[PDB]
Amino acid sequence: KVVLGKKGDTVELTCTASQKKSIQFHWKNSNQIKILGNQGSFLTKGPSKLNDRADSRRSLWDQGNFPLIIKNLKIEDSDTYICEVEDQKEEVQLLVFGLTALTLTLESPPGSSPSVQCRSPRGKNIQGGKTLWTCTVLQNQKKVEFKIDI
Amino acid sequence: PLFCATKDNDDYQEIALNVIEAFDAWNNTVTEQAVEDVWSLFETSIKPCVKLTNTSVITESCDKHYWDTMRFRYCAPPGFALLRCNDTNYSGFEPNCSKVVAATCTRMMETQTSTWFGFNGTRAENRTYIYWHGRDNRTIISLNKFYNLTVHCKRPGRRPRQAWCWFKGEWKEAMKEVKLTLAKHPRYKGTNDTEKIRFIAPGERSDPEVAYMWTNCRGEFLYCNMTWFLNWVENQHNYVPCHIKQIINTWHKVGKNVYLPPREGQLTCNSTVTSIIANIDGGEQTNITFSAEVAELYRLELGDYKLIEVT
Ligand SMILES: *[C@@H]1O[C@H](CO)[C@@H](O[C@@H]2O[C@H](CO)[C@@H](O[C@@H]3O[C@H](CO)[C@@H](O)[C@H](O)[C@@H]3O)[C@H](O)[C@H]2NC(C)=O)[C@H](O)[C@H]1NC(C)=O
Ligand SMILES: *[C@@H]1O[C@H](CO)[C@@H](O[C@@H]2O[C@H](CO)[C@@H](O)[C@H](O)[C@H]2NC(C)=O)[C@H](O)[C@H]1NC(C)=O
Ligand SMILES: *[C@@H]1O[C@H](CO)[C@@H](O)[C@H](O)[C@H]1NC(C)=O
Ligand SMILES: *[C@@H]1O[C@H](CO)[C@@H](O)[C@H](O)[C@H]1NC(C)=O
Ligand SMILES: *[C@@H]1O[C@H](CO)[C@@H](O)[C@H](O)[C@H]1NC(C)=O
Ligand SMILES: *[C@@H]1O[C@H](CO)[C@@H](O)[C@H](O)[C@H]1NC(C)=O
Ligand SMILES: *[C@@H]1O[C@H](CO)[C@@H](O)[C@H](O)[C@H]1NC(C)=O
Repeated sequence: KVVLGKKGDTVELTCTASQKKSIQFHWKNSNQIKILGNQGSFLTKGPSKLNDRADSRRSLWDQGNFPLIIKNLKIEDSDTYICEVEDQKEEVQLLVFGLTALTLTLESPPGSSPSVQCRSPRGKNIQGGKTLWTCTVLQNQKKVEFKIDI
Repeated sequence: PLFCATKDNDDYQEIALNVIEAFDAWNNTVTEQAVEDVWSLFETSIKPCVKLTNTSVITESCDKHYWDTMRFRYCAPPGFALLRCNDTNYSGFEPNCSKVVAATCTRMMETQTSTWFGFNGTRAENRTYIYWHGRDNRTIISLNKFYNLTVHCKRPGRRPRQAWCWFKGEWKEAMKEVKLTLAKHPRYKGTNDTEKIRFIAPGERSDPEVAYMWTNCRGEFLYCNMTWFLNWVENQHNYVPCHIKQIINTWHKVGKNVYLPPREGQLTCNSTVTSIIANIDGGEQTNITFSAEVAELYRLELGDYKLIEVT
C-alpha cells in the first residue's frame, strides 16, 4: 500500500485488525522507532519526530480500526510506516510533496525523483521534473492535483 | 458468568487432577471477567462527579468516600469448575500444563489500578517470574518479596496538590534480579545478559497516565515523575515528586472523569510493590519500557486459572 499527500495536509494511514480479545497495536517507521500505539484506552507516543502531528481516532479502537493520523505534513515525514498488532503487520508508504511558485518547483522526499506536469483549461501539457490549470505530480499508480491563478 | 464473592476467605483448598490442560493468562474468561469487574469497581470506589465520553457528558452524585475493600474472589458458576496451573514454570502461557489442580474458588485478587508498577498484589513469592503473552511481547513481571519492596507516598499536611513517594526496599538488587531472570527466560530473547539491558520510560507526549506513574492514595489520583527513580537503578533519588489531578483519562474505556478537589489533611499511604507492567523489545540492546496496560495486573492475579465446563 502507498498513500501520497500534499505538504501541510493531514492523512489518515489506515490499519485494521480482526481480534475479539483486547490487543495492543503499534505504529513505527522504517527505522523501527515508535510513533504511537495503545495500552488499554491510553495512547502511548514514542520519541519520534512526528509527535504533536501524530494521532489516532481512539473512538474507533473498540471495533478494530487503529489509524495513524499525521496532520500538517512535511516532505521528510515521508516514510514506510508499519502497523503491528501482535505477529501480523501491515505496511503503508507515505510520500509527501507540495508545489512552490512562473518557475514552479516541486520539493519531494530524497529517494523519489518525481515529475510534475501542468495542463491549462484549453491549453495543454507542460511536463517536467522538479523545476518547471491543473498540475499533477506522478509517483507509483496515482498522482495528486494542484492549482494555478492568472 | 463467574460469581464474584466479596470481602472471604481462604478455606478454598485445592486438589491435584491427573490431566493435561492448556492455560493462557490473556485468552481466559476468568481474567477477561476480572478486568471488567475491576473497571466496574474503579468507578464505584472513587466516585466521579462527571464523565466525558465523545458523545455525552454524564453527571452523577460524587463525594469523598473511598472503598478500601480492594480484594475479591471468584467461584465457578453452575455446571463449571476452576482448574489452575500449579506448575512453577508457568509464564502466562502453556498448552501442556501437567501439574493441574482444581478448586471451588480462586485466590484473593487485588483490584487496585495503577500504571508502571502494581501495588499490594497477591502472587508475590520468593522469586521474580514473568507472565508473557502467547502472541506479542506484552508482559507483567512478579517481583521477589525477598527484597522488601514498598512505596510510601504523602502529601503534607501545605500545597494541596503536591506529593512525594519514597521507594523503600532493596531495589538495587531486586531490579538487577528482574533483568537477570529476563536474560534466562525462555524468551531471552536477543540478550547480552545485564549492563546492556535497561529500564525505560514511555514518551512524555504519551497520556499523563502513561508518561507519569499513575496511582492513587486516600482516594486522590497522583501522577509522579519517574526520571529520578530511573536515574537511580541505572546510572539520582529513591523518591519522586508526584502531582494530584482531578481530570483523568479512563484506562479501560475512552473518556475522561473529573473528580472533586483533594482532601484537606495529611495524606499518606503504605504500599507493597509487587509487579512491573512492561513490554520487552529484545535487541540482537534490549529495553524493557514500563506500561500503563493495567488490565495485565489482573492477568497476573488470576492468569493461571481456567474455567472448564462439566457437561
Ligand atoms: C495498599 O494497602 C494499604 C493497607 O491496606 C493501603 O493503605 C491504607 O488504606 C487507607 C488509605 O489508602 C487508610 O484507611 C483509612 O485511614 C484513615 C486514618 O488514617 C481513616 O480516616 C479511614 O477511615 C481509613 O481507615 C489506611 O490508613 C491505609 N493504611 C496503611 C497502613 O497504609 C494502601 O492504600 C494500598 N495501596 C494502594 C495503592 O491501593
Ligand atoms: C518480541 O521481541 C523480539 C525481539 O527479540 C522480536 O522477535 C524477532 O527478533 C529478531 C531479532 O531479535 C528480529 O530479527 C525479528 O524480526 C523479530 N520478529 C518479529 C518482528 O516478528 C519480536 O518483535 C517480538 N515478538 C513478537 C511476536 O512480536
Ligand atoms: C502445588 O504445587 C506445589 C509445588 O509446586 C506443592 O507444594 C503443592 O502441594 C501442590 N498442590 C496441589 C494441590 O497439587
Ligand atoms: C482461547 O481459549 C479457548 C479455550 O482454552 C480455545 O478454544 C481457543 O482456541 C483459544 N484461542 C483463541 C484465539 O480463541
Ligand atoms: C529468596 O530470594 C532470594 C533472592 O532471589 C534468593 O537468593 C534466596 O535463595 C531465596 N530463598 C528461598 C528460601 O527460596
Ligand atoms: C519491610 O518494609 C516495611 C515497610 O517500610 C517495614 O515496616 C519493615 O520493618 C521492613 N522489614 C521487614 C523485615 O519486614
Ligand atoms: C519529569 O522531569 C523531567 C526532568 O526535568 C522532565 O524533563 C520531564 O518533562 C518530566 N516528565 C514528564 C512526563 O513530563
